[PDB]
Amino acid sequence: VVDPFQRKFQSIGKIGIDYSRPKKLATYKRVGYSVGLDFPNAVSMAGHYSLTDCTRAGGAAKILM
Amino acid sequence: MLDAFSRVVVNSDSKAAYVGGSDLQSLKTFISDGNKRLDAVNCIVSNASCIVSDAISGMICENPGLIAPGGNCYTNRRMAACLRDGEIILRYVSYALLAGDSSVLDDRCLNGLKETYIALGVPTASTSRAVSIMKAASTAFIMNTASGRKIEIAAGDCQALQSEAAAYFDKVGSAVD
Amino acid sequence: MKSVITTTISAADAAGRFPSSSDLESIQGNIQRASARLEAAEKLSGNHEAVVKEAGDACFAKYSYLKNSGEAGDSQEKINKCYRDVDHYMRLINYSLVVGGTGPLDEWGIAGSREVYRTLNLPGSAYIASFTFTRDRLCVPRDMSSQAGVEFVAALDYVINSLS
Amino acid sequence: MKSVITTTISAADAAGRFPSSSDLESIQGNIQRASARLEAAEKLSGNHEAVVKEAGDACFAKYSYLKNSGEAGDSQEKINKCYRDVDHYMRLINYSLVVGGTGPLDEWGIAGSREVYRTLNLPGSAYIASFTFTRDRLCVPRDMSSQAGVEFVAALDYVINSLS
Amino acid sequence: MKSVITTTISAADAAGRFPSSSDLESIQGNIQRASARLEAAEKLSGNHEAVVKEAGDACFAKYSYLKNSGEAGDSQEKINKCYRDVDHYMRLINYSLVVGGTGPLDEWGIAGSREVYRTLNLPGSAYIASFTFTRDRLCVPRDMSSQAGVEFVAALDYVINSLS
Amino acid sequence: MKSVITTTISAADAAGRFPSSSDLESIQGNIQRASARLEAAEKLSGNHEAVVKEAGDACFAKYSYLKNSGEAGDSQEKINKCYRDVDHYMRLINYSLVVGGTGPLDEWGIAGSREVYRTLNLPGSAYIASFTFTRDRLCVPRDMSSQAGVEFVAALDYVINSLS
Amino acid sequence: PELVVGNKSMTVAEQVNGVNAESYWPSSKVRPAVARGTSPWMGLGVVKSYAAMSEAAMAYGIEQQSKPYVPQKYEGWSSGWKPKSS
Ligand SMILES: C=CC1=C(C)[C@@H](Cc2[nH]c(/C=C3N=C(/C=C4\NC(=O)[C@H](C)[C@H]4CC)C(C)=C\3CCC(=O)O)c(CCC(=O)O)c2C)NC1=O
Ligand SMILES: C=CC1=C(C)[C@@H](Cc2[nH]c(/C=C3N=C(/C=C4\NC(=O)[C@H](C)[C@H]4CC)C(C)=C\3CCC(=O)O)c(CCC(=O)O)c2C)NC1=O
Ligand SMILES: C=CC1=C(C)[C@@H](Cc2[nH]c(/C=C3N=C(/C=C4\NC(=O)[C@H](C)[C@H]4CC)C(C)=C\3CCC(=O)O)c(CCC(=O)O)c2C)NC1=O
Ligand SMILES: C=CC1=C(C)[C@@H](Cc2[nH]c(/C=C3N=C(/C=C4\NC(=O)[C@H](C)[C@H]4CC)C(C)=C\3CCC(=O)O)c(CCC(=O)O)c2C)NC1=O
Ligand SMILES: C=CC1=C(C)[C@@H](Cc2[nH]c(/C=C3N=C(/C=C4\NC(=O)[C@H](C)[C@H]4CC)C(C)=C\3CCC(=O)O)c(CCC(=O)O)c2C)NC1=O
Ligand SMILES: C=CC1=C(C)[C@@H](Cc2[nH]c(/C=C3N=C(/C=C4\NC(=O)[C@H](C)[C@H]4CC)C(C)=C\3CCC(=O)O)c(CCC(=O)O)c2C)NC1=O
Ligand SMILES: C=CC1=C(C)[C@@H](Cc2[nH]c(/C=C3N=C(/C=C4\NC(=O)[C@H](C)[C@H]4CC)C(C)=C\3CCC(=O)O)c(CCC(=O)O)c2C)NC1=O
Ligand SMILES: C=CC1=C(C)[C@@H](Cc2[nH]c(/C=C3N=C(/C=C4\NC(=O)[C@H](C)[C@H]4CC)C(C)=C\3CCC(=O)O)c(CCC(=O)O)c2C)NC1=O
Ligand SMILES: C=CC1=C(C)[C@@H](Cc2[nH]c(/C=C3N=C(/C=C4\NC(=O)[C@H](C)[C@H]4CC)C(C)=C\3CCC(=O)O)c(CCC(=O)O)c2C)NC1=O
Ligand SMILES: C=CC1=C(C)[C@@H](Cc2[nH]c(/C=C3N=C(/C=C4\NC(=O)[C@H](C)[C@H]4CC)C(C)=C\3CCC(=O)O)c(CCC(=O)O)c2C)NC1=O
Ligand SMILES: C=CC1=C(C)[C@@H](Cc2[nH]c(/C=C3N=C(/C=C4\NC(=O)[C@H](C)[C@H]4CC)C(C)=C\3CCC(=O)O)c(CCC(=O)O)c2C)NC1=O
Ligand SMILES: C=CC1=C(C)[C@@H](Cc2[nH]c(/C=C3N=C(/C=C4\NC(=O)[C@H](C)[C@H]4CC)C(C)=C\3CCC(=O)O)c(CCC(=O)O)c2C)NC1=O
Ligand SMILES: CCC1=C(C)[C@@H](CC2=N/C(=C\c3[nH]c(C[C@@H]4NC(=O)C(C)=C4CC)c(C)c3CCC(=O)O)C(CCC(=O)O)=C2C)NC1=O
Repeated sequence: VVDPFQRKFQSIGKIGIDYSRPKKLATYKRVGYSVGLDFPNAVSMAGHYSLTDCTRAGGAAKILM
Repeated sequence: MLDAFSRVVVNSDSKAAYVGGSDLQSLKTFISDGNKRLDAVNCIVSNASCIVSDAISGMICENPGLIAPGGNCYTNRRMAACLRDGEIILRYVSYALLAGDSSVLDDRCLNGLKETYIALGVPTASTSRAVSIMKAASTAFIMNTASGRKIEIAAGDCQALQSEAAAYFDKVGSAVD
Repeated sequence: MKSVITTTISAADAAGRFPSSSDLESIQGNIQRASARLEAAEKLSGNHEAVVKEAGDACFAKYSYLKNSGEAGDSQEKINKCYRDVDHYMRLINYSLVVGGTGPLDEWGIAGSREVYRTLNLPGSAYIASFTFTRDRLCVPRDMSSQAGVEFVAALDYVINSLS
Repeated sequence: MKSVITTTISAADAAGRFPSSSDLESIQGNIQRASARLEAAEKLSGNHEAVVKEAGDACFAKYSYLKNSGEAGDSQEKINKCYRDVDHYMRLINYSLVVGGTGPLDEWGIAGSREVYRTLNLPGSAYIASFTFTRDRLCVPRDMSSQAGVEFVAALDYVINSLS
Repeated sequence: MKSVITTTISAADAAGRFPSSSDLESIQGNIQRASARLEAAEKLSGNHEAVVKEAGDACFAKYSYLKNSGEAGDSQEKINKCYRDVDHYMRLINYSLVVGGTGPLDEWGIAGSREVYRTLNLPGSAYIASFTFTRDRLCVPRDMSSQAGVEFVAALDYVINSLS
Repeated sequence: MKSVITTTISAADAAGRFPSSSDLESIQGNIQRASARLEAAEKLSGNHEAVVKEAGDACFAKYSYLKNSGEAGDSQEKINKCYRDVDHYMRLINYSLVVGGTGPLDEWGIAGSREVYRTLNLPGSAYIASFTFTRDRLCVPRDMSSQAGVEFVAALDYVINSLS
Repeated sequence: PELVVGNKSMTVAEQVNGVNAESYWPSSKVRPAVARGTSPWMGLGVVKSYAAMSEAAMAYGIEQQSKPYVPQKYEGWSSGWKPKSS
């Protein structure tokens, strides 16, 4: 099986396959899709967004970032 | 979760005073509005499954790329979740019609929906189209002007309440976009 | 079996709290709308047999294919089960009119009806045809009363929206 | 998407164990029965149009009331949706024959079909009439082969037992 | 109804005499060209739906203004009348093709065609477009014998030269 | 979407200033010329179908070579895309008449049209032939009104000057 | 009419049962039933339906089963297909 950390970072799958019981909107906003951003090579892009965060997995905001 | 009453009370709490005259006067117009709101919620509830069916079927028939292979309605399970979501949207709109204030609709369902449909890849314009079809169908049931059902009620003007329900559906459709 | 009383008792019990004035206003509304509901319950207990008979007759008047091959009512026995089922649905509409919520109709009739109906090849559209016939066979001033008539329509509409 | 491979990979993964000789025997059987399944998939991709056309024709041949009033296929458009749906089910039978489990047929066709079908007033017995027509229109030596034909029957039987 | 046998029987009947050897030679030629005619009849009865489909589709492909207002086949019903009329035409080509004389195609289809079309507003040139599409489309060698193809084209040519 | 309102709100917002009397005079002029624009929008929504049909008919009446070889409208389908595109242009002229600026016509129709038209081999001169045909088919007192008619001419001229 | 008709003298039995039944003879229909124009408010007396199927339910069934959509041959589904969009 998958590590307790690793499951937090990974993903949420589709419903009819991965999870029988439907999920709250809260858990899509809070956990979801969690990718860090690489170091900026320009002055314009630095102070707008945080870099890769550790022991925290944001979701659905990181899509927009 | 706040009704009309709780909105008056919380506003008077930020103002730090008692309830007073004019706010209670508007709330007297609410209680006199009363059975029109009751019968309105009865009209939107007792047709609701049929509203969801017609609205989503109309959403697909306007835009046949949803049912095209690769679209977000292309599967039985996607279609089931689609119908389920339309049912939930009409459910919370009916809650907002009983309460008289959209605090229930904002706290339950509208909070975190845009990011959810972004996260799932649901097209937002198609959802706003389905919400708009539920809007026009629902106000057509609320004025008792449906072309397939004309039920007996005693006569009375209900423009204000229809504008209220249209405000809730425009809140949802504006919220997903 | 959900009603006004069980909802506010169940809610105030869930909070662990004594029943405040809000619950008292709820049961106050129950004893306000009570007279309409009991009127419609009395008249339904009056002519239930003609209601079930006309309902099932229109149900086979629409779908004739049931009594044809049939993977449906294909005997006098199964037509007896047909009119028994319409007797049960009207009996539960009567029970839900007396309790005044959708409690006994939901917990006796609607809950897990779908597994039985998809298992025993029973089409739902035939039931829906029956109930829409009864709902169209209502009267505004003639048979019941305006207001209580509306209550009855609501109950029957709930059955239809639970079945479609 | 369930198959032999995903079952033993999923199981050995769930144990956290390397794949032992038992998994190797499972995939050994997959590559044993493979040739039959792919034969039936080839022939189904051969004449699918006539299969779907005869299937829907017998589907309206049994239940004619759909094209009567109808709360069903009541236009040539909705009969085109009919033959589209039978195209989908045969296409998923083709896919389950290629995968060799009931995987894509279950996850694309069967899962949550019941809510759609009870929501949009679509009777299941019409589909079952179509598939039982196709299953009766099989041949023992003529069209496919004995053993692969049995495989095809099994898949279509699964559809029927998932729908009734 | 014109054929070899009706012409010669009507001829010797006009003379008031028994059929001589000349009429016998004529019906002998009828039973010579018979197998080519009936071969064309078998293939026409085989694939008439596709022929009428390509005919009407090419007919509106050449002339789009038929679907314009209100001048012609602008609605679904009128285009249905189009396809059923071309069904009658191929049915009469099959009939005279079996007879071998242009009798039944003349007396059923050709006689009084002109009077009917002008009052109604039916353009004959679009019919000519349909038949000349089917005339050109057919392959002499691939779907039949050379002799039958000739017979078929001859009948269709008669239709065109009788139309406008 | 540019209009009077968005121009003065966007300008006063860009200054960071309250809307002075000048902005109020601008929107005063908008509600002066509004009646004319809405008259022409009502009549455009009246007979748009005849406008688009005569427009495209004159469009192929001028350039016949498109329906010849064609690297253009070479089917009835592509002529349907032709009349669809003229439907879109008239619908955006309607939208710009309701807004009263060239906003939605520019942001939906004109912006990025040139890459699509040079990429998909679509000549602009055929569109220009269609619009100049509609502009020649205008009337001074007859169909709209003098003043509002002028408004319509201006909008259509803008399309032409954006396309050539 | 012999020159026009040719050989198609119809028998009396076919001509009565033909298309022109009501116009061949019009006279001898025996006791035509007439439906009176009652007001719906007053039912006027004692009537028992005496039918297997209820009067209301039967009229409902006849109105539901009324006229089947006629599937035509050329809207028939081909191999492949695309659903048209409004
Ligand atoms: C299902 C897949 C799956 C994985 C791939 C692992 C990945 C993984 N590794 C660790 C955890 C760890 N992984 C390593 C491994 C490393 N030691 C080093 O010197 C190298 C850089 C690296 C090996 C190449 C170490 C040392 C830890 C413990 C780290 C620590 O506690 O400081 C953890 C946190 C939980 C734990 O402590 O075990 C997880 C989720 N776990 C899983 O469930
Ligand atoms: C180019 C250089 C560059 C940086 C130096 C960072 C700096 C930075 N970090 C944050 C923002 C943040 N930075 C972190 C990081 C963490 N907080 C913790 O408590 C953990 C210990 C630590 C991870 C190891 C977090 C969690 C936030 C968001 C909340 C906060 O302010 O702590 C923000 C605000 C915008 C945002 O939310 O992303 C900025 C500008 N961003 C950049 O682009
Ligand atoms: C309490 C309120 C509440 C909601 C409003 C819904 C919102 C919602 N919808 C989905 C999920 C979904 N919602 C839809 C719906 C759509 N299908 C389309 O064609 C349209 C764009 C759209 C209907 C208008 C679909 C198809 C999915 C499944 C998406 C997928 O798995 O690909 C999910 C993820 C969990 C799941 O799979 O069910 C959630 C949280 N759920 C809630 O709990
Ligand atoms: C517990 C649930 C519950 C309900 C659902 C209502 C239902 C209801 N509405 C009315 C009564 C009424 N309801 C309406 C409402 C309408 N006005 C219109 O223009 C629309 C058709 C419709 C709103 C959508 C009107 C106008 C009356 C008064 C009718 C009259 O007196 O002519 C009455 C009669 C008593 C009264 O006058 O208030 C009742 C029982 N009452 C309840 O106790
Ligand atoms: C307990 C609830 C309950 C009801 C709601 C009624 C419903 C009902 N109505 C009728 C029967 C009837 N109902 C009507 C009413 C109608 N006249 C019209 O012009 C309108 C369409 C409509 C009023 C709006 C009429 C006319 C009949 C008699 C029909 C007939 O005999 O032709 C019957 C058959 C028995 C009878 O003849 O009375 C029944 C069960 N009865 C009940 O027991
Ligand atoms: C408490 C409420 C309650 C109900 C509402 C019924 C519902 C119900 N009906 C059936 C069962 C049945 N119900 C019908 C009825 C039908 N015949 C048709 O032609 C029509 C479609 C339809 C009448 C309108 C038939 C025919 C069966 C037997 C089905 C069969 O065995 O094939 C069964 C399975 C057990 C049995 O065989 O009796 C159940 C639970 N039972 C209950 O306990
Ligand atoms: C991946 C698999 C897959 C399927 C199997 C289908 C299943 C399916 N069919 C319909 C929808 C439909 N399916 C039919 C078909 C029927 N017409 C009848 O007369 C018969 C009872 C039946 C054919 C045997 C009809 C008529 C509709 C439209 C129903 C309506 O809008 O009223 C819908 C809703 C979306 C739509 O309108 O297309 C779905 C999900 N779709 C899929 O994605
Ligand atoms: C991919 C799946 C697949 C099927 C399920 C079949 C189904 C099928 N069978 C036939 C057609 C046929 N199928 C059979 C088979 C037989 N008839 C008998 O009486 C015997 C009992 C039985 C052999 C055991 C016969 C004889 C025909 C031709 C005549 C007929 O319709 O019976 C046709 C019409 C086309 C043709 O003539 O070949 C089709 C679509 N075809 C396929 O491609
Ligand atoms: C036995 C042989 C036989 C035929 C061959 C047809 C020929 C025929 N067609 C029509 C009548 C018609 N035929 C057509 C057909 C056309 N629509 C168009 O767009 C095309 C030009 C054309 C198809 C290629 C139409 C549209 C009508 C109805 C014309 C009208 O009412 O305006 C009529 C008049 C009666 C009627 O309305 O049906 C007749 C006799 N009928 C017969 O009995
Ligand atoms: C009863 C009479 C009768 C006919 C006359 C034919 C006419 C005909 N030909 C084709 C179909 C065809 N016909 C041809 C023939 C041609 N190849 C060329 O190079 C030449 C232009 C031309 C021969 C002179 C070809 C190639 C096809 C197949 C076209 C394709 O699939 O691209 C089709 C479509 C069905 C099919 O694919 O077979 C039909 C109806 N069929 C009939 O039933
Ligand atoms: C919102 C406004 C709006 C428009 C105005 C159109 C403009 C437009 N037309 C086409 C596309 C097209 N437009 C035409 C039209 C033409 N056929 C001819 O013979 C004439 C020259 C011309 C009609 C006068 C054709 C034929 C195509 C398809 C071109 C091709 O695929 O070869 C495309 C590419 C996408 C597609 O294929 O549909 C676009 C963006 N689309 C829009 O969204
Ligand atoms: C919204 C934009 C819009 C247009 C651009 C017009 C365009 C237009 N004009 C006509 C139709 C017409 N347009 C005119 C106008 C005149 N013909 C003359 O010879 C005069 C010089 C000129 C007046 C100055 C006339 C007379 C007709 C009818 C006959 C004709 O076609 O000329 C028609 C056919 C429908 C009808 O008869 O009304 C259309 C679509 N209509 C619209 O709705
Ligand atoms: C061909 C693909 C197709 C459809 C499917 C429909 C779907 C559809 N229903 C509408 C709207 C609509 N739908 C209904 C509900 C519906 N009507 C009734 O009288 C009863 C009993 C109903 C359920 C059975 C109502 C009541 C309305 C409002 C209009 C009205 O008064 O009828 C609207 C208008 C939307 C709008 O106003 O923006 C659409 C597009 N349209 C299509 O083009």
